[PDB]
Amino acid sequence: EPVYPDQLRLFSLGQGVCGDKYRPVNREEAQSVKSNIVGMMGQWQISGLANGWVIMGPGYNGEIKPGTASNTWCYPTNPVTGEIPTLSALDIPDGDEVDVQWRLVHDSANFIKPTSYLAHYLGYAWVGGNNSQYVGEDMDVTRDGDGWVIRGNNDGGCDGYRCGDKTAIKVSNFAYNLDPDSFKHGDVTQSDRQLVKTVVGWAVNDSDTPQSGYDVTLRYDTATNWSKTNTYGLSEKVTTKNKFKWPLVGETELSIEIAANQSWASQNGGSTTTSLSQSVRPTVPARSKIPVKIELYKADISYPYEFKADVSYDLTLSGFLRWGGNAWYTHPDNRPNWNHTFVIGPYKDKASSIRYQWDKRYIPGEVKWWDWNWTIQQNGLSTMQNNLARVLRPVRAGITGDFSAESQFAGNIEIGAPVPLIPLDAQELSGLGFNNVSL
Amino acid sequence: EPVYPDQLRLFSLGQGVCGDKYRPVNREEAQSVKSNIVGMMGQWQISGLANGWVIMGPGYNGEIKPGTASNTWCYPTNPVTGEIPTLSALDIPDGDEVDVQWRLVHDSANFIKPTSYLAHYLGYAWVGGNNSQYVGEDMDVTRDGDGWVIRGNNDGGCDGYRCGDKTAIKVSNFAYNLDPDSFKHGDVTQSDRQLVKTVVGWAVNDSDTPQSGYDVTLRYDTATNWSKTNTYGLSEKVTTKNKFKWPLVGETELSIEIAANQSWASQNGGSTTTSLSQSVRPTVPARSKIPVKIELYKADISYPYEFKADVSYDLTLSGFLRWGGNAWYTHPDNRPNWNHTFVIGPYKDKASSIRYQWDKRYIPGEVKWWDWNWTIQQNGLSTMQNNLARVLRPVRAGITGDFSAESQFAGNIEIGAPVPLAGLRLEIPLDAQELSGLGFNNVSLSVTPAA
Repeated sequence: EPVYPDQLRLFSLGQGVCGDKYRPVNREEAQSVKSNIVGMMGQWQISGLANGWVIMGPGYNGEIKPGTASNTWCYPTNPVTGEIPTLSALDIPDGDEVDVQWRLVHDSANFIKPTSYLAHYLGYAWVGGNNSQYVGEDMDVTRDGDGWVIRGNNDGGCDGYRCGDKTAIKVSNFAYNLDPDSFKHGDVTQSDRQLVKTVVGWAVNDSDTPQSGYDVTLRYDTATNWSKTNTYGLSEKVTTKNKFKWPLVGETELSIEIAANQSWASQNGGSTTTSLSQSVRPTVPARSKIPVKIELYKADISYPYEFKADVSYDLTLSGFLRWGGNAWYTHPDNRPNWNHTFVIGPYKDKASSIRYQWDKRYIPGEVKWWDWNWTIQQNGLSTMQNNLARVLRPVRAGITGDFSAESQFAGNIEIGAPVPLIPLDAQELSGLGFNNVSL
Repeated sequence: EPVYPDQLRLFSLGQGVCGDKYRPVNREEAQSVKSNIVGMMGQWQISGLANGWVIMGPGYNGEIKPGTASNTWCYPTNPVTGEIPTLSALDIPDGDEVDVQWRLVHDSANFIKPTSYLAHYLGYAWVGGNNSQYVGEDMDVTRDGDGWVIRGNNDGGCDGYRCGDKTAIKVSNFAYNLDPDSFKHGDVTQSDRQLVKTVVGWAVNDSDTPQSGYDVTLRYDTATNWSKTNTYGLSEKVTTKNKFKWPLVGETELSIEIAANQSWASQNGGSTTTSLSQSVRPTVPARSKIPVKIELYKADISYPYEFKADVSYDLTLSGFLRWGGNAWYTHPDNRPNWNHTFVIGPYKDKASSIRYQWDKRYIPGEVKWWDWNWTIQQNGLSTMQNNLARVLRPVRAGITGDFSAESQFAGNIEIGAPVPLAGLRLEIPLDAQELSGLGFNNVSLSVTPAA
């Protein structure tokens, strides 16, 4: 009886009080899904469990201990069972688009068989070629437009009513979303940090009185030169949903942002300079001075990279629905020719989402496409779980190439031990890479 | 004025209703930290924002759209400001424990300088060596038992009152927690799922009535064995808080778990035998046969592995507190010699948590150790945020070796379409001896009515 974290719900209704149809999560259940519960809480949040127990936020190391809270972690009295497992991503090596698609679509155990069986369980007829007795075998896969069509070989003869009407499965509308968090890197070569300029001087306090509460601020322009190569052509189509700053490898600081909604192959380099402003607040005793210092650096890196691009696509099933046994919610018996498309990947809408339909299967008002409860009666809960798990298995494509950067930046305005009682040659700092160094 | 995600608080008090001292997040704020809010929500969770907007769970692709929710994402009417930023990990290459420790405590920009400056801002006197004017410089790094000491070089004479009393920073009590989710793997050395045998035959229905009330069930035992290596000796002290299952790689569905509170280096292999059974409830018409096929597979896999172990340690600062300028809440003026240990890593208690003391800084009853507000008035908010972010910056050590696994498993039971003959009868030969020598034991195909 494993709790599903995605069904946990937090309520703020007093000690051990839950929303209708919910009951409080106990200490044991909380422990089994500790990482998931804590990852839904604020830093110093403290939330209630069953029977005078409490779970603390990530700031408190997520400790489960006795105590009181006016808010409560809760779980459905009648949870939804048999969630679809999320298997691990199917990694596909980098290459040209047509080659990455090819790999995926001719994959019998990972693609053809699960998508054929999906169609078969829904009630689609004759999902298999004439050269075999089993579903998802003897399956022709054909390039067609921007997509691919999988369909039982229809050559020769066959037995069974309307066996010539083989169902087809079209996969189309491929999209590739680069996930920054998947960032790997090869052997790091060029990786050094060199101090170029170390500015010095004094901050003098003459007035007979200890001096403090004055900032010796600094401002200047940093710089970052970067580039990168794309080993293959898939990169021409991959984008990233959100703009992100290129990651920080080694000690060489970087100020690079990858723009979202823009080809990865169209973002191969850049150059930026930003007006920063280090700061410091001294406390120099009466009639004394202090040694101030500001260091300037020049660093650069070079390393082969790799991100993961999440592959998504539309799955379109067309063929006729079997007499006296199909999953369409009206359960038609006149063998209608049917078309449905599921979006395999990010959620677009209810009609095209297996996971939405699956998880709402026990809400009558919601069943307007497939009757997933019927697939379970017919084929067993675990059988459907496994099939859907494989149909919905995240596919990932590698995005490779070489990277190389360079940046100049200042350090902290450090101030040292005072002594009983600062020049900025712009032409010098200009030629060092630091322009507009107005301290 | 940025919204701080870890201050958001979900309330279930009705449409647009927040708890005392909180008010509804608005669409604008929620978009700016969208990924963070969505990652705190259940799959198909839907929660209200201000002014008729709603934010949706990761099931719904984290969409912000019009709607009405009885639960509301909320945010302090009076938020705690200037949070300590959270820098990206400092990553240390795998190695023996000493080397890893060495790389850390001899890292000037990333360790020596930030821990020195922290000692300095807290008010510890003489945090620097005699051969420099600046704090954190000319700093002697010395091995001291199981830990390390950082302290300004005191060679010779120096100018200043009690200048000979250099402040010491001692790092001790390291711990290395393996983060399951940091898993990454090299190019798969060996990989393949091999068909070793296919069981084929027929299931027959002899009666004159269509039959669909019986299960055809396969059951069998399969061994799964696995082993791993640990490149270095740091692993002999690495552990994970909670047990976890070994990441799935390739199609080789494996059932392996690393136990908690047990050294990584002590879990290098194992074998499990599981009794598995799968079934089908075929409908077969009067006087007909259905083909049946069960494919059996051998799966083996190999690859270099690498996790990250989050590195934690105690930071003990010892020296005297300066006159007319120290951070201790009482603000002693008699230069008392002070000793204080911070835990750098997972929280243990209020007293030793910079992150806790910082975020609570504006609550007068919570100020029982250091006065972080004073450090802000003396040095500026940004100066402190940047120093503290440096000292709390996540330190991760790589944990490596090789992984290799081996299993056997059956594919699903597959049935074809009914053929007329020229309560279900099976004609599917099974050789116990051959199957056993193939790794499949106690193998049986059964026909029985199910419930």
